[PDB]
Amino acid sequence: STRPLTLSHGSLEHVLLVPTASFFIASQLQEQFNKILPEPTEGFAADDEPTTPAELVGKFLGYVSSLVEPGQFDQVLNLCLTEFENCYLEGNDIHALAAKLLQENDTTLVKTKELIKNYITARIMAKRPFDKKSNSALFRAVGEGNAQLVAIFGGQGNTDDYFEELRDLYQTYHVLVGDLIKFSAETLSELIRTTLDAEKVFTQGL
Repeated sequence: STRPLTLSHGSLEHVLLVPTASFFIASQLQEQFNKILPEPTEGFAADDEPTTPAELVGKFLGYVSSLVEPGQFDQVLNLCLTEFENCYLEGNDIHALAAKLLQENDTTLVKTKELIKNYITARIMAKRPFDKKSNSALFRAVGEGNAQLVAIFGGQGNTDDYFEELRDLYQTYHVLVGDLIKFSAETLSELIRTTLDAEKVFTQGL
């Protein structure tokens, strides 16, 4: 027993087979989701505006995840996340789907990043961590000895605006690297405090 709940923004649409038990919750969530969503434009150029059904389902996932606290919307979050995985991931990873959207479809980089953020955020709010060993081709090749992997870490001079990379990491992968970023800032502040004259070097703090 399921029912089709249609969530859409202009021409793009996607229908969810929600169980009748929580369809009412899902429907009020759809209502509020559209109450927050901006109006369709011609071509989907505005920011915070989906361009593909994948992007819209991702944004719905992000909104529902923002509502769930680590529980009433947890089941609907799990259901729509499962629908997204079944339909758009094709048993592939979120970044593969993102690259496909960027290349084939008329998707921009910020829309790709926020779609990825919404998917991962939904995964961690739905009690669905990435604790399963990924079957990525490169690492399967490494495991069977076909490929050899060397990590190289960059340094200075690569870019004049390295901080936007840290920023985009903190936004796109907030729930993932949030502990790392908070820890790094904590020990950096502690080192500044315990260093003799570090504050002089850090005029605007750290």
